[PDB]
Amino acid sequence: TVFRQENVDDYYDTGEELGSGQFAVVKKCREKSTGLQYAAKFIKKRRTKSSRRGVSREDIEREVSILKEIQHPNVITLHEVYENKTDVILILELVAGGELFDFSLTEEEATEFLKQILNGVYYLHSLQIAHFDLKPENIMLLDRNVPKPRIKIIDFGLAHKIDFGNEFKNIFGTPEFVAPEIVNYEPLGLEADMWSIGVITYILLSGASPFLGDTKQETLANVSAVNYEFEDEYFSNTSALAKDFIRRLLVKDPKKRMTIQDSLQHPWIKP
Ligand SMILES: Oc1cc(O)cc(/C=C/c2ccc(O)cc2O)c1
Repeated sequence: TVFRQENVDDYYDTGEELGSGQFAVVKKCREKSTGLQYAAKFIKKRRTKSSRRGVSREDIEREVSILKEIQHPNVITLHEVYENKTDVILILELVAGGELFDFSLTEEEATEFLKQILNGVYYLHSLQIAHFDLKPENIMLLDRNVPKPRIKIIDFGLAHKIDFGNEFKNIFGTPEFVAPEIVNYEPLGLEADMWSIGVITYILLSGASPFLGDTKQETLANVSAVNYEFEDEYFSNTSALAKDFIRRLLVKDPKKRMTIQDSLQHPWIKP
């Protein structure tokens, strides 16, 4: 699939940089024709078949195809796609409130964010989309100054359609947040996202990462072994029902882990 090959600078003006990654940079931008503001994600293309730098066109097209499907208040939306010899440029919804990461919470404040995350993931999983990269860095806010901000899931760079219940691909996500099946290179499905939500919930309530070791290999080994516990110093005033929610997500066997529908019916969440 080919994208718009006119010069993006003829239609948008860029401004403040919003984020920077290994093969992508995100810049605030403004469309000349409407004055409306967006985020332009510039993704570096691979320049040869066998190269390791840049993103393969297969991976870019999968991300764009997934982004084109989604329209939900808790997920970022795609406006337009451009390309040139060097980059594919996604013109994405502007989410300006910064990361949930940059932003310890009470259980009401945690659940207010968490319910929005669960609503967004329920939408994705309903469409058989696994995100595969859920972490606080990929949960942004629309306005960080209100008492209960509205969140958007970003970064569909690892997302995959799961039309056979599982996919057999390697997912190089962030060690602190990936499920054991990712660590062990096993078939992957929607369940991996539910583990990541469990990690996110643990951090939201305590300010501490449940599996984090001193090195990446330590973290991965801890994930695979389900080596975590609720430290009383951090959880002494957290309800047992909040701990129950986390415990039913941080489960090694994906078949025994709570699904997104289970998580919405769990007594800590269900109104
Ligand atoms: O408005 C903003 C601000 C910001 O810091 C990041 C983004 C989007 C990042 C992003 C979204 C979708 C995707 O497939 C990949 C991405 O990197 C949007």
